[PDB]
Order: sequence, then C-alpha cells, then structure tokens
Amino acid sequence: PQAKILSQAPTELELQVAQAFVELENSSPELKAELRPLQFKSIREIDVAGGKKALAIFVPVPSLAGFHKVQTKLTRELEKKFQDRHVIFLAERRILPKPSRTSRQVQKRPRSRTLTAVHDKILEDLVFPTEIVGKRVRYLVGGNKIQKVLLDSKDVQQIDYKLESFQAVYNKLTGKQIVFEIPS
Amino acid sequence: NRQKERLAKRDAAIAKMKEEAALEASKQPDLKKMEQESIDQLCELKKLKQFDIQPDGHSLFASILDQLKLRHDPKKLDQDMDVMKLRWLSCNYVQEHRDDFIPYLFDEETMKMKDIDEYTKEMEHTAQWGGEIEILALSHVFDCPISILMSGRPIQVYNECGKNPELKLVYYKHSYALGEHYNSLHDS
Amino acid sequence: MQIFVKTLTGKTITLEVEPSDTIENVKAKIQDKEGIPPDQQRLIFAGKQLEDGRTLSDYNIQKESTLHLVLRLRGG
Repeated sequence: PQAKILSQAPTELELQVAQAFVELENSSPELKAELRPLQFKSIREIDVAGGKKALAIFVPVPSLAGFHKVQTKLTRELEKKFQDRHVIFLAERRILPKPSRTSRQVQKRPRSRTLTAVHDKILEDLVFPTEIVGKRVRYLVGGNKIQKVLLDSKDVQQIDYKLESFQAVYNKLTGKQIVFEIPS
Repeated sequence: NRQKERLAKRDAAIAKMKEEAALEASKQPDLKKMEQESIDQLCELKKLKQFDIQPDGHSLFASILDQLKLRHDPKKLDQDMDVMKLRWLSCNYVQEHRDDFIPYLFDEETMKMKDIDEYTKEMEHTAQWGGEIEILALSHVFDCPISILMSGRPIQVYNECGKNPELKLVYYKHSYALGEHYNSLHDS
Repeated sequence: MQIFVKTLTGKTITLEVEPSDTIENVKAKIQDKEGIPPDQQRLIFAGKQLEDGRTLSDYNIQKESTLHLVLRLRGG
C-alpha cells in the first residue's frame, strides 16, 4: 500500500510517490524485493532558477545503502514519472546543539552529529554516483564565503543537468552557496 | 545489550521479508528482458545500433532531433535548433492544421476533448510527452521520414514523402517499467 | 459492410465489418489487418472518439464511411 512506504507523515505528494513506488515494486521483477524493505520519511519541494522543482526525499539513515544499490534506476524512473522535476535522495540526520558552559551535560555528543559533519554528509549525498575529489572555500572581500566542490570526471552524465538544482537545494538546506567544478 | 539484539532482529526480519518477496519476484516473469532481447534481434536484423536518450519525458523530441541530425546534412542542419525549438515547430505545425490537430487533441484514453491550442502550448512550453500526431506533423514539416520499430509490432513509417533522409527511432514500452521510452537509432 | 479508416501515417485501411460489431471487435480486426495492438489504437468517428463496449452504426456509422485511427505512442 501507499501508507506502508510512507514512514510517519502523510501528505498528498508523498502518497503519490508511494503509489509510484509500489507501481515500480510490482513491475520489474529483476529489482522487485530490492526496493521493498525501504521506506522514506518525508518529501520536500525545492524551487530552482531553471523552473523545474526538486523532490528532496528524506529517508532513514541506516537504510541508505539500500538506496545506494538501486539509486540510479529508481531515480531514472522518478524523473520519467514526474515531468519538470529533479529527484534527490537525502538521509535525514540529527544535528545536536553544541553544549555551552551554562547548560547541563547531555552525554557526549558524537562527532557524526555535529553541524559541519552532517552538512558535508548531505553535500556528498547530493552527488551520489560521482565522488568528490576536492573542496575549496572562496573567502571574498565582501565577507561572503562560496564553497567550490570538485567532482570526479567519470559518469557525470547522470547529474550534469542537475547542478543548479543541487546549488538551490544546498542553499535552502544549509544557507551556504556552492559552485560545482569538474577538473579535467 | 538489548539494543544490539533489537538491531540484529530488525536486520534479520528485513532480510527474511526481502528473501520472501524475492521468491515471488523470481516466480514472476520479466517482460523487460524479453522486450530487450526482441529489440536486440530487430536491431541486428536492421543492422542499426540503438543510441541511448535522456529521461524526464523530453526523450521524444531529443531522439527525433538526434536522428534528424544524424540523417540530414550538416549544411541543412542548424545549430540553433533544439528540443524546445522542435516542440515550438511542432506547435506551429499543429497551428497550421488546426482542424486535424483538433481531432488529434481529443483522446479516448483521456476521455475529454482537449483544445488544440492548449495541447500545442503544453507541448511547446512544458515537458509533457509529445503525441504521435504532433511528432508526425513535425517530421512532415522538417521533411525527414520517421521510422518507428517496436518489439512485437510491425514497423511504422511516417512522412516518407519528405525529401530529407529517414530518421530511425525505437519506442519500447517494456524496457522502462513505468512506461514507453523512445531511443534514437543510428546506422552502425 | 465496408468502411475506411485513415491512420496517422497516411495509409487508408479498408475494413469489412458489420453494423453490429463491437469497437473491441473493430480493434481486433485492425490488429489482424495491420499488426497495431488494440491497447495503442484509438478510433474516432465524426470528431468523437469511439468508446469500447459499443456497437457499430450507433453514431450513424454506415457503409463506405471514413473513421480515424490514432496511435498513442506516448514514449518519453
């Protein structure tokens, strides 16, 4: 059912993509039961400068390797199913606040739960089939910082049309501006 | 440690249910592999290699433009032409024959009589799938013949009276499980 | 009764049918005469799409009449 693929919060568009999920589940028996165990937490709409909106699908963190196995195929069907759309899968991670001097101690904060760690993780999770080969931060004279991300030149054909979508969703999620470059 | 036991229990449950539905997946047959094998047999018979095209539903215009660029001469071809320009040309050809496009815009599957101007505007200004009638009108306007080869179906030819060279493309319904997808074919 | 069907490619198919034949029967005849599947063809008569589970001549479809056959081919 569409309710099983949704984890907690039901709205209309996640019910629609859950119907698309079960329609891809019953068809294509070569990938059937590879996409069955996984559920997704939430859906987010991102507006980009190109005019084609972005589906940020937030999924549980321990299930992320299961999406990593079949991500290219289900993303291709998801671009086909929804016109003028770009689909991205992210893992909804927990950011724990930095303990100040006055605050009572709540255990020890793990280093995967810091803000910079989860920002680097979702930056990696934006560009899944490519691998990041380097990063830089431009500190401009006006005080603004623009982070430049270098992508490995292999198999960039999957994501080359979606780079400004990545910039828009990263600017919305983190409040930082990034520019992608492909060293050749 | 109750937490590691809970983690192992949920992992074992996920693996067991995955194997249980994998048995039913192995029980079910795959129309995608049969359609791919039939398309490979048809491409070996026609001696032309299929070229991959991009998803999101602009595959029809992009495949038609790629097959026209492969078919027509470089002097006749224009670099300014694009998929959006092809959709605009199809909309202009639909506006050229409004009466023929009006019966084509009404669809029995959609169960409503859509407007020809609204369908042309949706084809030109949005990423919806182009119709077969609009593709045939664009092929007649560009005078390039369109050859469509479908697995398990007879080969179709449209706008063969045009002076430009024939364009070969294949629309496969079972290759993508969500629906039909068009891929350009180039002579090898 | 003999009827004519105009296709999107331009070919005119002459179908020998009856005035009490179903739209699904006409689609099966078109499949046997041209190889086009019945799930991809749409029949239209006098600017109105023919619905399945209906007989001929209910919309004044007589002999030597011209209908339209439209292939969907929605591949994207």
